[PDB]
Amino acid sequence: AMTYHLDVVSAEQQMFSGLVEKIQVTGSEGELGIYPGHAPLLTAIKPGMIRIVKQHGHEEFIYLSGGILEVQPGNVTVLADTAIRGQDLDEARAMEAKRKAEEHISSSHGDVDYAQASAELAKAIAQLRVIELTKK
Amino acid sequence: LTDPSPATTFAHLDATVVLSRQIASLGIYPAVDPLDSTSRQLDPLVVGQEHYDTARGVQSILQRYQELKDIIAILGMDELSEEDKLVVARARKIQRFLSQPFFVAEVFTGSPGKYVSLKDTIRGFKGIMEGEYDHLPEQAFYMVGSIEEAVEKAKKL
Amino acid sequence: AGAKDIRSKIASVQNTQKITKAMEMVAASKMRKSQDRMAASRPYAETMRKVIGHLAHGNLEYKHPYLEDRDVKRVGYLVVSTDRGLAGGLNINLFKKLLAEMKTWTDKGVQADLAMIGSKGVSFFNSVGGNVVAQVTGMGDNPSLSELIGPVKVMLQAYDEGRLDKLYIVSNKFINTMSQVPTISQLLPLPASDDDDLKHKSWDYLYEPDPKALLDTLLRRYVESQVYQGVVENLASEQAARMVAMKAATDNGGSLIKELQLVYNKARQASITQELTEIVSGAA
Amino acid sequence: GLFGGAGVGKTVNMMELIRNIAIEHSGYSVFAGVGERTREGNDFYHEMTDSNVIDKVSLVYGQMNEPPGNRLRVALTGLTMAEKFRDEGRDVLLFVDNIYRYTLAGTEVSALLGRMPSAVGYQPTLAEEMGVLQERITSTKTGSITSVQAVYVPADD
Amino acid sequence: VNPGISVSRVGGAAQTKIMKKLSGGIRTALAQYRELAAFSQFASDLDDATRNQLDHGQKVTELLKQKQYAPMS
Amino acid sequence: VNPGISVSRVGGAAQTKIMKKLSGGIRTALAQYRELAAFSQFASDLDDATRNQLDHGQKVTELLKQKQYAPMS
Repeated sequence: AMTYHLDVVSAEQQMFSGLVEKIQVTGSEGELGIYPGHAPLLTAIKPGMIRIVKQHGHEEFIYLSGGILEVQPGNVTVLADTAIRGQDLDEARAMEAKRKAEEHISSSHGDVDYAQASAELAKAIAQLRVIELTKK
Repeated sequence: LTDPSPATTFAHLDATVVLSRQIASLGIYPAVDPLDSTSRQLDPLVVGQEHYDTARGVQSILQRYQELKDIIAILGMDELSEEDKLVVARARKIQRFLSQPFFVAEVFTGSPGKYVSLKDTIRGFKGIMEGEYDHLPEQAFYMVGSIEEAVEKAKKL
Repeated sequence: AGAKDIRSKIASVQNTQKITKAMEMVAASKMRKSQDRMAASRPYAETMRKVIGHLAHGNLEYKHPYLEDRDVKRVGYLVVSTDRGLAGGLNINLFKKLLAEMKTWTDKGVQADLAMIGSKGVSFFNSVGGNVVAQVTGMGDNPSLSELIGPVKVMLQAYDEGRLDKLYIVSNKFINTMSQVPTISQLLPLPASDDDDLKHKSWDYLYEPDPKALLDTLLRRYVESQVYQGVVENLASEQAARMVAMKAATDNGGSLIKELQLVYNKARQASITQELTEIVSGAA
Repeated sequence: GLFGGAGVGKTVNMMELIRNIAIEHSGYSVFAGVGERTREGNDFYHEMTDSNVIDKVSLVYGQMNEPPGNRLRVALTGLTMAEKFRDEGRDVLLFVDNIYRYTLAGTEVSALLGRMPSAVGYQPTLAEEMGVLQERITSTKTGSITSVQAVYVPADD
Repeated sequence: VNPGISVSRVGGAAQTKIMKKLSGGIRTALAQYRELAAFSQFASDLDDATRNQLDHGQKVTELLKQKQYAPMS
Repeated sequence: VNPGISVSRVGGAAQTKIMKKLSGGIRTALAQYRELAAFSQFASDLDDATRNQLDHGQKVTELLKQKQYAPMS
């Protein structure tokens, strides 16, 4: 069952898109489904698989992490926190950034090519005394 | 330099001086190989420490700018270590700094010049050592007058 | 000398150039992948402004605790810091303009707090010293919102605290393929986008709870996107900029190589010479 | 002057010249190889049959099987020979072989001469020889002598 | 043997229309495996044309390898 | 003078059980400081273990000093 204008999207990734004329999904606070003709409103929903009838009677249960999905007049769209925001949580991160800031800490890129490159630069420049012989 | 003629030079040499066709080529009017030339008589004890010392220091700088000169030429300056970069400033500045006018010199270049006073120089040693004038103009320093004079330039220039 | 020092130099040059090309090519590939990849940022944010504002027509009238943010006390700025090598002048420009702003703040004399992201500007600031709450580093090619989170939440503790009125956020926008302009950002300001609330929101708006949750929360979420993206622009831009440097740096040396060619020329001349003088000499 | 080389099929260029001389003009010239891999030569003779145009021009060839006195000598020959046709008031141009072969032959002569070679062991007068050579070519009032030459390119020094 | 550094003006005039015929790509491609192989050192994650071509190249070279004191047909 | 620029086959027979004893690190520091040079080029590539070495080598470096004219105790 495809609706008119619908998409499941994050800027990072659009989960689904196009119309879905039926969507079974559990609203955070209440029962949720999709069917045309309801009025525009906004909500968020708890995480879980959302079984939605889509075009040509495609239907699938789509795991939600939960997040705010809403429908404008004539339009349907799905937003969700990729992960529900943790309480406390990033508090621990503030701790780690106060420790880290206070007590030095590092995190490294992985390009072997960068490593090899460094070798190339030291090594390359290395053993260069040649400038003396050079004249100008 | 291998010139055995030049050998008997240094060999028999008593006093001597040297000149840099790069420094010349640098368009520097004075154009002597400073890094090169040396005074057997120079003694620090004779010179006190301040002379020996300071001179030593500049020598160090020269060593350094010579030293990285490669690294730049290779890499350009993009990677310049802060401190190094700073020194380099002091460097072009210091080279640029040595130059001053000469009274009789107005012939070649219409510009005159003047006799110089050692103590004033000694001052230069410090302020430069200080890099005392932080805003000091590089172009100003060349073929220039005293820190007071170069300060007058500095006013305009 | 004797191609010992001459050729020795030469091999130096050859290996040099090889390294150079490898540098250039690989660098390029990375950059291209970066441009291609970075494109995806707009979607949810765009939603957030359109949506957000449309609501704001008469609804924004209700309250603006968030829009108030913090009163003029401390100012602030976002900061990112580099995980990539030899990228280019960059934090020259950035750290530079930053210094300028800091000057204005002292001129303002207004209080302020620093927060950095990454190692390099951590080396600016850290090196530069300053007043910085905290920094976050090493997320590398894969930036992660979750990685962003802890940093972001610590950030929230400000408007939360309402401790510091305005806070900047800096990254160098893309001047596209030719370039990336540097960019610095207002922040702990309001977004102040008046287009989307221009018309009274037509869509029936039913809010089970009060929107304030969406204000603090949603607001946070959306603002985050701008972060992620400008981060990205900084990123692909990084890849390209370094890529460009590769060519030129590479090219320079060849001249020197030609000079050296002259050196083995003067030298070829020379061996020819001492050899010759010695050849007469052996004739004796 | 000639730059080009193996794989150029320069003979293609030459044949072009053949159609070019007759086709362009009555004037007809010949060149001669010296100090050279024979196979090329005979193949070029066959190539003359294929060319079929060989009639207009002909030459003895050195092929480097030979003693120098001959070799170095050869030049004066062609000098006189075309000197028939430019002497004929006809006018023409001939190709020319590896000079370094030629001048170098100069040195081998000079060692032979027992004379002190020029520097880098050239023929102490080798320039003089060049005087002979380059000096030779002229477009007379009544004749024209052009030519092209490929000399052994020595390391591109 | 110097891999293509060595050179012969003569060529394959005497070569068997099969042996003659079939022999080309080794010169050129083999050149490109040495030559091309360069990136690998620094480079990484290359596309497949590189992958297969390169494999055929390197391993092919292995095939080239020949035992001392050994005859051929 | 440079470590290893100058060498003597006679070696440490003259060196005294104390003098002989205590004298080892020179070469490595030599090496080290010398070797230290290697990464100096690649600016800022190294951690504190390195820094402790290198520092120690700067330190030894300093430790070398002599007057233009001095007696030795």
